[PDB]
Amino acid sequence: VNPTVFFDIAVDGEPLGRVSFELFADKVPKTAENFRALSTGEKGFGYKGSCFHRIIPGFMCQGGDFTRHNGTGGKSIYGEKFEDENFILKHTGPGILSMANAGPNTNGSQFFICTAKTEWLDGCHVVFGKVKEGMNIVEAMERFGSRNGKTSKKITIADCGQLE
Repeated sequence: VNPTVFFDIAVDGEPLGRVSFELFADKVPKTAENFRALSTGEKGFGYKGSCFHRIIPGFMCQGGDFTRHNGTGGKSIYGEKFEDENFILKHTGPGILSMANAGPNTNGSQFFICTAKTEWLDGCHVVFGKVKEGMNIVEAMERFGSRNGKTSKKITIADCGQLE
């Protein structure tokens, strides 16, 4: 089966609740493996204790910068950066999990959770999963964001792992 991973989300260290994701290993196995390993922390680094640095209500929650905590950072399990695997999967609606980047072939650890259909990103950002449970937790998170993306409180991944 495709893997399932979870984040436990906290607001300034208070439990908010659990989000679980399906990873589309069947269509983007390299990109799915990256996010799975960073979620388990089996390699000794990954998402745990990292923040959603950029949240824009009605757009997306951006996270996964566990090096520099501000959108300049993050690293893949394959080195700093890796290639765009394909653009088969599209930004079809709320719950879509897609890679943030800084142009072609600059995939790291940074990702976003769509709270809308973001079709203008189709072909620019590799889609690799979707929210399975806790879309209400993502909707709560999205209320701590602003038009520029600054969060009014610290939104953290207190825990994460694989359920598969």
